[PDB]
Amino acid sequence: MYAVFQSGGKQHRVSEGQTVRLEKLDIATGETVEFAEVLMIANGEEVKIGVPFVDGGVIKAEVVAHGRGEKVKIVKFRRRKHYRKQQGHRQWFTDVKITGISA
Amino acid sequence: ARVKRGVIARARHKKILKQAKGYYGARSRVYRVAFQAVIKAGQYAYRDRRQRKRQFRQLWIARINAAARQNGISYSKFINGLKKASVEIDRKILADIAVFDKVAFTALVEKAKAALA
Amino acid sequence: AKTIKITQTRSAIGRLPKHKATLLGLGLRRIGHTVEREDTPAIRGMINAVSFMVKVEE
Amino acid sequence: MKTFTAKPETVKRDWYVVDATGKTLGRLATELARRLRGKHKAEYTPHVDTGDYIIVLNADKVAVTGNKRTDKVYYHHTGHIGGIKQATFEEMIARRPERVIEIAVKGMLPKGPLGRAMFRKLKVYAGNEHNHAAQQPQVLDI
Amino acid sequence: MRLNTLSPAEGSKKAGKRLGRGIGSGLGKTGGRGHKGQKSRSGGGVRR
RNA sequence: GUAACGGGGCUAAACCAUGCACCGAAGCUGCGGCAGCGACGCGCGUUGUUGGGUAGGGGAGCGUUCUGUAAGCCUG
Ligand SMILES: [Mg+2]
Ligand SMILES: [Mg+2]
Ligand SMILES: [Mg+2]
Ligand SMILES: [Mg+2]
Ligand SMILES: [Mg+2]
Ligand SMILES: [Mg+2]
Ligand SMILES: [Mg+2]
Ligand SMILES: [Mg+2]
Ligand SMILES: [Mg+2]
Ligand SMILES: [Mg+2]
Ligand SMILES: [Mg+2]
Ligand SMILES: [Mg+2]
Ligand SMILES: [Mg+2]
Ligand SMILES: [Mg+2]
Ligand SMILES: [Mg+2]
Ligand SMILES: [Mg+2]
Ligand SMILES: [Mg+2]
Ligand SMILES: [Mg+2]
Ligand SMILES: [Mg+2]
Ligand SMILES: [Mg+2]
Ligand SMILES: [Mg+2]
Ligand SMILES: [Mg+2]
Ligand SMILES: [Mg+2]
Ligand SMILES: [Mg+2]
Ligand SMILES: [Mg+2]
Ligand SMILES: [Mg+2]
Ligand SMILES: [Mg+2]
Ligand SMILES: [Mg+2]
Ligand SMILES: [Mg+2]
Ligand SMILES: [Mg+2]
Ligand SMILES: [Mg+2]
Repeated sequence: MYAVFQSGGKQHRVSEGQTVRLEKLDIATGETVEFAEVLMIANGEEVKIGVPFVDGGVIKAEVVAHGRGEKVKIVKFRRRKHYRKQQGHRQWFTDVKITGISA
Repeated sequence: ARVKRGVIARARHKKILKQAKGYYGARSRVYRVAFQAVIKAGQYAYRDRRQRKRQFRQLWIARINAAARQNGISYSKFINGLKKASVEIDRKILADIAVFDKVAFTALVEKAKAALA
Repeated sequence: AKTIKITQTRSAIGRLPKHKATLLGLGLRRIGHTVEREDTPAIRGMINAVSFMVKVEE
Repeated sequence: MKTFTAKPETVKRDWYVVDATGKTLGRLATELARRLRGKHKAEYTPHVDTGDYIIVLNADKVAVTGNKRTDKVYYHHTGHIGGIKQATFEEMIARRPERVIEIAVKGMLPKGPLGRAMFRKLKVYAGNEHNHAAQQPQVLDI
Repeated sequence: MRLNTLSPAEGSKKAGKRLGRGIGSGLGKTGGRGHKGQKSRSGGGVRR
């Protein structure tokens, strides 16, 4: 049993009990978040396709952590033209655990 | 006030020679050759963060084509008919279902065929 | 009174310097940008000047 | 959740047999290269070989339209100065008809170590018999 | 007030220019002089 | 050395006309982060907009040696 939802401009296919990393959500680090749009729910040969959303489908999760990702480096170079530049980046995320999915 | 460059210059070179590990020959041993290698590796990485988003959409599409022709339809008619039925699933999720749930993918192909009849 | 929709559909790179001044007099800034101007003969005459890169919805 | 990739120690392959009697040379050779590569499967992976084995029978009865039977020409160089050779389509059918099917397919495949291994799965015969009955090939209507 | 607690007023101690110390400074290489003239040489220029 | 379709090959997989689909960029949209300028309300908030760059002009910083604070502080 899995379900598909949209969060952060992206779409995810999750199953009950999984840990999924998303873009940052401004919610404290201990409580429940509800995803009330579900694109499709499949439960072993019974499939519910939403047009565009499944009627009354809810996914329940629970935030686990906040943090920053791994660092990347940006390098810009122009040969024979006396130009150089460098920069670093580190991106925020949010971790949730899928608790219950039901139509 | 005479200043000596010995201690600072050594640390400034060790930093570059550490990013060149695994390079062939003088590219991991000699500062002059290794400095150019590290700069070129950073140019490629910037360019290849854009191409990653292209090479993966190209692979999802070529994988939805093969699964749809097993069901009697082409990629272009499958994408056109899913938009007329108001389905909003993207290419990344579709290529996942095509491999792991062959029966759920057939339920989408029937959905897209009815919207074209 | 009554107003019209104006949208920009093409780029401004390589245009005559007098075509760029007409876009600034309407307020269009990029491809897909939409503005809200009122219907007068003076506004219409500067839509006609750049009609090849502009779309109107009355 | 990264995208699925196929593994060479796990891919399942099949055996097929096709005969090329009265079939256009270039429209037959396009379907052959599509299945030697694996593009007909939902598990296609560009760096892994996921195709099938194919037997091609009756290679000398293939067809070409127009005046290609006498006007199509095959060139190659021997590596010595002035060593440019040539032969016509009907000349090569009389000398070794197998090379005609294989030259067409090989040009439609990728170039490299993986493209070369794809070619090794093709078996072409000029007649109507083959000695691969223990692999149990099944009939494909390309 | 202590010998390690007095600081000057703001805007009175601007730092000077240093020429030819890399790309990031904005004054490296030619040092603000341009290319290949009489005015780019050492001691170069014309009288009043 | 084929060598005046990039190649295989094509009797359409060529050309003309009409139509509906889809692919395709660092363009546009979605989500997260940073900074410059301008307005309006009490440094802060809201709102609008901008951020490719050689010669060259403006602003802000890192680290090295030596003097005071220091007969202080750290250290077998
Ligand atoms: Mg000294
Ligand atoms: Mg070493
Ligand atoms: Mg893109
Ligand atoms: Mg591909
Ligand atoms: Mg355009
Ligand atoms: Mg310009
Ligand atoms: Mg035009
Ligand atoms: Mg993968
Ligand atoms: Mg992969
Ligand atoms: Mg020919
Ligand atoms: Mg290539
Ligand atoms: Mg001053
Ligand atoms: Mg400069
Ligand atoms: Mg210079
Ligand atoms: Mg000169
Ligand atoms: Mg000069
Ligand atoms: Mg002199
Ligand atoms: Mg004088
Ligand atoms: Mg010759
Ligand atoms: Mg071409
Ligand atoms: Mg269309
Ligand atoms: Mg393209
Ligand atoms: Mg942009
Ligand atoms: Mg656009
Ligand atoms: Mg934003
Ligand atoms: Mg700039
Ligand atoms: Mg110049
Ligand atoms: Mg600074
Ligand atoms: Mg400091
Ligand atoms: Mg001292
Ligand atoms: Mg000191």
